[PDB]
Amino acid sequence: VPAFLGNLWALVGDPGTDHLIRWSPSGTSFLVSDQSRFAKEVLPQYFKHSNMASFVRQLNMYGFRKVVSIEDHVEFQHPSFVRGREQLLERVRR
Amino acid sequence: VPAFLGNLWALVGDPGTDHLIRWSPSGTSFLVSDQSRFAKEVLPQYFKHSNMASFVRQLNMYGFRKVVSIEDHVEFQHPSFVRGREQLLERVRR
Amino acid sequence: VPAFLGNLWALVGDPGTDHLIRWSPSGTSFLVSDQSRFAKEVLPQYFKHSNMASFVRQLNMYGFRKVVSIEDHVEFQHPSFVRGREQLLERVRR
Amino acid sequence: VPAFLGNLWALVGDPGTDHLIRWSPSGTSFLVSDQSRFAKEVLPQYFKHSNMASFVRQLNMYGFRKVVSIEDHVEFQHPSFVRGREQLLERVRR
Ligand code: NA
Ligand code: NA
Ligand code: NA
Ligand code: NA
Ligand code: NA
Ligand code: NA
Ligand code: NA
Ligand code: NA
Repeated sequence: VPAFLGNLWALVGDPGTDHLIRWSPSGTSFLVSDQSRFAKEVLPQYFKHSNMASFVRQLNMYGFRKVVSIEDHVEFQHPSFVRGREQLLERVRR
Repeated sequence: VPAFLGNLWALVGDPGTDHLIRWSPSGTSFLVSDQSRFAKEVLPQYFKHSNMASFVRQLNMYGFRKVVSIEDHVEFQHPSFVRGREQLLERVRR
Repeated sequence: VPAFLGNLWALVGDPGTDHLIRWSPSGTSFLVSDQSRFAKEVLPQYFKHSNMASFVRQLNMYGFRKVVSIEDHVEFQHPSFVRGREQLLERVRR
Repeated sequence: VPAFLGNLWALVGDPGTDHLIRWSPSGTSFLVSDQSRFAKEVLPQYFKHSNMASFVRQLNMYGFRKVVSIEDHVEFQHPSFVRGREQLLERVRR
């Protein structure tokens, strides 16, 4: 598992960051609920920058997508990034 | 499980429809690979009409979302609609 | 996926065999609820023998285990044989 | 979620206890790798007693089963106790 993904897995699932980034209820996507606080408070700790565009570009490079309504709270999804599915994470690729 | 969801589960999971509507590799979302052909050919088999707008409105009413690139086919997701998670399907609500 | 496992996956999940072999409610194990009928009616169709000991030996060769009470209905489990987890099935090995 | 199950979920999932109690690779069962040391060392941390018999009786009362070879460590399973399946845990009942 690439370091970025291992750090992302830990970060999403950590209860100490859930006020800003957390799994969805079923774990098949994850939410960043306050992008500005996330980029200033959380991204420094785990990725040593504060640039939300940069983090998003790295998600894009691993194939993550965005979840939006059919008709701030941003929601990301990757088919192989699912809470608890540790072995499935090995299928995320650049 | 409301009949809409049971029908949708069967439609998505049916190998015979996978050329037009299928689970994602991990089963946490589903893909419609061509909306016009899907509505004409496969929608009636399971839903007995051919109106894509009606179908998508129902998805919206059950809380489905779309999955789009971070930056014709469509991908839909619901936290409680996951391949194999039959009991979880009981949590999808209007 | 080895043919035996592909056939086993299809067999367990098939609604037309659920009266004799079926997934548990959450799909993390599966049950054979009438071993004699299963071996006489189901195993011929899918594995061209009627020998429950043989089928069990093949499960044992792929690392399947039995689920029993802490203190007929036989229940089998393999960590990588889970309803809906199609990609995980690729990790079952002899 | 009853306190027993919340404590068990935390105990199993804690990396700091994985040398004695851990999820299986796929998370559909959990393993206790040495019962005597587990009861003396790690059980009190999460349950505040050191009585393996009491703990196993509680597992039985919540419907947990053992996973054994088809033919000292122990492996326990419950259809509704699955790594990452937080909502499913609400289905475990006394
Ligand atoms: Na978190
Ligand atoms: Na999981
Ligand atoms: Na299909
Ligand atoms: Na599943
Ligand atoms: Na079946
Ligand atoms: Na699944
Ligand atoms: Na642990
Ligand atoms: Na999960």
